[PDB]
Amino acid sequence: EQVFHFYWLDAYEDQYNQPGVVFLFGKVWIESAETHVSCCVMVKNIERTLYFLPREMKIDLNTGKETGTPISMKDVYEEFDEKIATKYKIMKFKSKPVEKNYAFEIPDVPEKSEYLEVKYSAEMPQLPQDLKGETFSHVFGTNTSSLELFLMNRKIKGPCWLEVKSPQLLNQPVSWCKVEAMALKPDLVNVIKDVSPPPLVVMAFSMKTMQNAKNHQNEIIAMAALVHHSFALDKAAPKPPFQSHFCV
Amino acid sequence: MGGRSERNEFLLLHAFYENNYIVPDKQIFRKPQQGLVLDPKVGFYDKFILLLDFNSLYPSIIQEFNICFTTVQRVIPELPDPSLEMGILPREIRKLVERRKQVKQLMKQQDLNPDLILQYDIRQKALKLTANSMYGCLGFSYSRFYAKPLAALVTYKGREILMHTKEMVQKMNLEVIYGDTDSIMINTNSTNLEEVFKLGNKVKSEVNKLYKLLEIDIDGVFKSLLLLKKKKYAALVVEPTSDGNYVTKQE
Amino acid sequence: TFDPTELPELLKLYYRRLFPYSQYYRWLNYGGVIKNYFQHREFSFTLKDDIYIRYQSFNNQSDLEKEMQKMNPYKIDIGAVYSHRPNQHNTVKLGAFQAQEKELVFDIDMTDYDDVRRCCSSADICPKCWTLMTMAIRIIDRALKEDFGFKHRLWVYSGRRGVHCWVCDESVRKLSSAVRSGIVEYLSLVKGGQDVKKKVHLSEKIHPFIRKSINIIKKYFEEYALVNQDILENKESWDKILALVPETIHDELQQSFQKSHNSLQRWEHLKKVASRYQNNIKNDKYGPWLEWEIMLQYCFPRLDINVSKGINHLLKSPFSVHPKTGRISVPIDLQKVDQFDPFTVPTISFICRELDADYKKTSLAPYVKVFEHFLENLDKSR
Amino acid sequence: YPHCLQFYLQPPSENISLIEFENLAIDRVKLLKSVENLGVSYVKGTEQYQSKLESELRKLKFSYRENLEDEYEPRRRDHISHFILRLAYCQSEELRRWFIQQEMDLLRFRFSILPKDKIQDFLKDSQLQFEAISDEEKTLREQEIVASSPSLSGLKLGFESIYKIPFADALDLFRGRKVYLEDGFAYVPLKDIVAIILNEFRAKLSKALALTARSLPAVQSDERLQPLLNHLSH
Ligand SMILES: Nc1ncnc2c1ncn2[C@@H]1O[C@H](COP(=O)(O)OP(=O)(O)OP(=O)(O)O)[C@@H](O)[C@H]1O
Ligand SMILES: [Mn+2]
Ligand SMILES: [Mn+2]
Ligand SMILES: [Zn+2]
Repeated sequence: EQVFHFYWLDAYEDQYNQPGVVFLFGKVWIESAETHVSCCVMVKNIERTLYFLPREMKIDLNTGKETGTPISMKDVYEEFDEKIATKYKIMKFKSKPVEKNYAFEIPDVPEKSEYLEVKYSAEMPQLPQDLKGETFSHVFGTNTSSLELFLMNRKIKGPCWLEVKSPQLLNQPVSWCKVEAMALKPDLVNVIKDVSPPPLVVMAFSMKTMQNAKNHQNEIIAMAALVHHSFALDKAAPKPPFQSHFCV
Repeated sequence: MGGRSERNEFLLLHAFYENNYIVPDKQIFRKPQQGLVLDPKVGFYDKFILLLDFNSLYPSIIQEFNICFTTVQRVIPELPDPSLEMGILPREIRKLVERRKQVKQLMKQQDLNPDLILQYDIRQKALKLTANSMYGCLGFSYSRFYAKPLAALVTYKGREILMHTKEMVQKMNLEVIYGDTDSIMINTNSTNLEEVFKLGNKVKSEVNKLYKLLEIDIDGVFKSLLLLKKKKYAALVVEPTSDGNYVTKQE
Repeated sequence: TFDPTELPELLKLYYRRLFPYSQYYRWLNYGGVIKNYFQHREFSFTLKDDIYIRYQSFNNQSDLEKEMQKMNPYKIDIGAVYSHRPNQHNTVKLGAFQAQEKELVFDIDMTDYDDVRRCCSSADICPKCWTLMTMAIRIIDRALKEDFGFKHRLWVYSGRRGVHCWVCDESVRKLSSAVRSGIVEYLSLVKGGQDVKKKVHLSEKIHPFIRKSINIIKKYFEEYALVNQDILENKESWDKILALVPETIHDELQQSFQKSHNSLQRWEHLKKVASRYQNNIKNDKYGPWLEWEIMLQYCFPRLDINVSKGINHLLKSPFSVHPKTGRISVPIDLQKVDQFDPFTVPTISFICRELDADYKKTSLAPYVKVFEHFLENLDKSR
Repeated sequence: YPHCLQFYLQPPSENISLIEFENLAIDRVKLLKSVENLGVSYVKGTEQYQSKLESELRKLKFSYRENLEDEYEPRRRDHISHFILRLAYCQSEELRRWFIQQEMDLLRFRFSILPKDKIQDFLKDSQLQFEAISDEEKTLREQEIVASSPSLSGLKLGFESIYKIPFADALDLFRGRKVYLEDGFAYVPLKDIVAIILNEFRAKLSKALALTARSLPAVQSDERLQPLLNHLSH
C-alpha cells in the first residue's frame, strides 16, 4: 500500500462552495527531484458532530409544563430521529451514547451528564443553534466549523508531518500545487512526530501605488520582489536572505 | 495574521478536547471588526531607578489560586478552596511554566551548539509569550471563552497583590514611582550599581517567598530618569558592560 | 467472629427479612419535613473484600429495598444531608457539593481501655469489664441530658468493642464542625496518650460536670474496680496504681500495701494518707485529687475525636451486622443499660436460628421496640 | 439610632453636603488615630486613658449618652463616618487590619462607658439575643457558676450580671470547660460577654470590609471623592 507524508502549513475550508471538505496545503518531499515541493490534500466526508443534552424529565415543548413520564436515552434518540430528522431533512446519522463534561457559561447544564452524539455528513443542512426539543434540553455543536472538527479529532497540533494512508489521485486538478492527494475520511490521516521541518520558499515583495490623477483611485506602477527557495525554518536566517529577485 | 486570542483559544480547545469536555460553540454573531495603575511620582530622579517586570503576573495568579472554569463557582465570584485539585487552565499554564523552566535549564548548561542555543532561546520566548497571553485569552468579550466573573476575580487579585507589593517595598525603605500589572519602577536612592542589583535581588526574593509562583525579574536600570507620564520620560538607560562597567545610553 | 462463607446467604436472609425498612425510613426522614431530606442523605456501603462505595443515595423506601437486596451490602453507614443527591455527586460542580447537615455522633471504643484493662484485651470482652461502657454511657448520657439538654439520643451497641450515640435534635443536626469539636472537648477529660503515665489532671476547682461525673462514678467504682479486677491484689497489681502517685508516700503506701490484705482497706488508707498528704505545702489543703484522679482515669469515658469532628464522617447504621463479629448494632435500652449484656445480644446466626427453627417473632422485637420508642419520641416532639 | 453603641451593619441612605462628607471623614480619621496613639502610649484600662479618650470624643462630638443632642447629631455622625471610613480602608489588607484594631478599641471603650442598666436593651437592640438571669436564679445557681467559673479566685459572685446564652455563641468559651451549661444555655460573666460581643463584631466587620473592597471599583469612578478617599489615612 502506497502512503505519503508531508509537512502541512495551512488549511482552507469553505462552507458553501465545497461544504464538508477541508483543503490542506504544505510541502511534500519528492525523491525524483530530491527536494520538497508544494502539495495539497483535500479531506472529504468531515461529518458534523452534534451533542444533544437531554432533559431529565419530559416537558411539553408548547408550554414547558410537566408531561408525566421520565426521560430515558432511548426516548430522546427516538424522538430526535423521527421528528427532528423529518423537520430538518436528515437521511443518515449515527446517533450514539456519550458521556462528556461541561464547565462553561451556558446556564443550567449538568457538569457530567449523558449526551446523544449525532455524527452525520456535512452535506445535509445544519440545524439552528437555538433548536429546542420536547425531550432533549438543548443541542451543542450545531455550527462547529469542519476545520475545528478535523483539528481536534485528529490531534493535530500546528504544523506537523502528517502521513496519509490510501491516497487516491483525483482525475482533475483542484489547485496550482505540484502534487495532489485525496482522503475519503478524516481518520485516514495520522500524525507522525519524529521528523524535522523542511525548508520552504520565502518571497519578500514591495510595490508602489499612486492615486489616479483624475479622481481618487490607487494605481500600481512598480513592483519588486526577492526570493529565497531553500529557507531554513529552524537554523539561523540564511545570509544573504535571498538568491534572486525581479522588478517591473 | 495577528491576535493572541486565536492561538490561546486553540490551545484551550486542544486541552479541553483531550480531557473530554464540551467546548463552547463558536460564537455565531462573530464579526470581530478589529486593573490598577499607580499614580506616577512625576519628577527628576538622579539616583538609580530599576524596573521590575510584572510579566506573567496573571498566569501566576491563576496558578496560585487555581482559577479555572472547572473550579470557580460562578452564578463577583469567590476564591476556590485551596484543597480542591488543580483545575484545567492552571494545569496547562503550569505545563507551560515547567517546560519554560526546563528549557531555561537546558540553556544554563554550557557546551551547546550556538544554533541550538538560539533555538532554545526562541522556544523560551515563545513559551513566555503564550503564558503572558493566556489571561487575554480568558478575559475578552470577543474570545470564545469569555468568562466575566473569572476575569473580574483575576483582575481583583492582581490589583490586591500589586498594592501589597507596593506597600511592602515602601516598608523596605524604598519608594515606588510607577507600575500597572506589567512593570514597577523603583527608586533606589543608591549610586552604586552592584548595591542596586543586590537590592533588586532581595526584593524579588522576598516577594517570591511571599508569593510562591510569582516570577519577577529585572528588566532595566536607569541611572537618571525624568518621568512625566506613562511612556513619557527621558532616561539614561544603564546598559551593563563587562567588569561591572556600564554605558549610559541616551534614551 | 463469624464465618464469611456463610455470610452472603445469611446476610442475604438478614438483608432480605430482618432490616427495619419502615422504621429506618421514618428515622432517616425525620418526619419528611425537609424537601429532598431523605433523597439527599448519603449512604455508604462496604462490600466484600473491603471495597467500599461512597455518596450512595436512594429515592424512597422501595428503592432502598430494591438496591439493598440487589447488592446486599456487607456494611451500611449513614452520612450527611448534602446540598444535592449524593448519588449524582459527579454531576455537581466541584465545590458546590458540600455536606450541609448531619446528626451529632459519638463513638466509644473498648480498645482505648487497653491501658486501663487487665482481664480482657483488644476486642475481647467479659461481663467484668463491660461495666466500663455502662458507666461511660451513664456519664455521657447525663452530660448530654442535663448540661446540653439534647432530648433525642439513640444509644446503640457498636457490636464488638464499644458503643455509638446518635443525637438527632433538629438544632443539633445544624451544628458546624467547630461546635462539634467544642462539644467533644467539653465532654472529654482524659487527656494524653500512652506516652504520659499520668493521663488525668484536675484543676483546683471541680467543674460541676466533673463533680457530677465523680458522684456517678462513686456509685459503681467499688463493684467494678475493687473485686473483679483486684487492682490492689499484690505488688504486680498495685504498682500500676502507685506509679501515678507521688513518690514521697510510695514507701508508706507500699508498706501499707504490703501490710494490707485487700483492696478496700487499701482504699481507706490511701484516702487517709491523701487527707494527710499535703499536695501543696503552702496551703494545708488535702483532697482525693489522687483518689479522684485514679477513679476518673480508671473509669472516665474516652471518645474518638476525629470520628465526631467531621461533618461528613460516616458511622455504622443501627441494626447493621458487624462483619468481624457478626453482631448486629442494636439500640441499648437506657432504662436497662445496667442489665444490658453484649453477649446475650442475639447474633445474626442466633436470630436466623430463631427464625429458621415479622420482627416481633424474633429477639429483635425489644431492640426494635427501643428504636420505635425513640422514633415515637421524635414524632411527638414534632 | 436606638442606641449609642450600635453594630454597624446597615449602611445609611441619606443625602449630605460635600463639606459635611469631608468634615465627617476627617473627624473620624482624627478620632481613630488618637485612639491608636492613646492606646500605644498608655494602658488600655487606666483611668487616664478613659478620661483622655472621653475628652477626645467630646471635642470631636462623636458619641455621648442619650439626650436631645445625642439622638440627632452624634449618632448619625458616627454612623456615616464609620461607613465613609469603611470605603476608605477596604483597599488593602493592612489598612483593614488597622481599622479593625482601632474600631475594636473604640467599641470596647464605648462598652465600658455604657451603664449596666442599659446593656440589656442594647443586646436586644443589637438584633442578637442575650438574656439576663434573675436574682433568684443567680442565688440558686451561684454554686454551679462558681464551680464552672474560670481561675477567678474565690467563691465571690459579686454584682456582675450573669446572662443566659446559647452554647453556640460561646464556642471558644465553653469549649475549654470554663463555664456552666444548663439545657444548652451557658452562664457567663461580664468580661467574657464583652469578649464575645467584640469577637462577633469583628467577624461582621471583616465580612463587610471584604464586600466593600469587592464593590470599590463601581464607586471609585467619582472624581470629587477619589483624592479624599484614596489617601484618607495614608
Ligand atoms: N479506618 C477507619 N475507616 C473508616 N471508619 C473507621 C475507621 N476506624 C474507625 N472507624 C470508625 O470509628 C469507629 C472507631 O473505631 P472502633 O472500631 O473501635 O469503633 P466500634 O464500632 O465501637 O468498635 P467495634 O466495631 O469493634 O465494636 C469504628 O467503629 C468505625 O465506625
Ligand atoms: Mn465505632
Ligand atoms: Mn476507630
Ligand atoms: Zn473482661
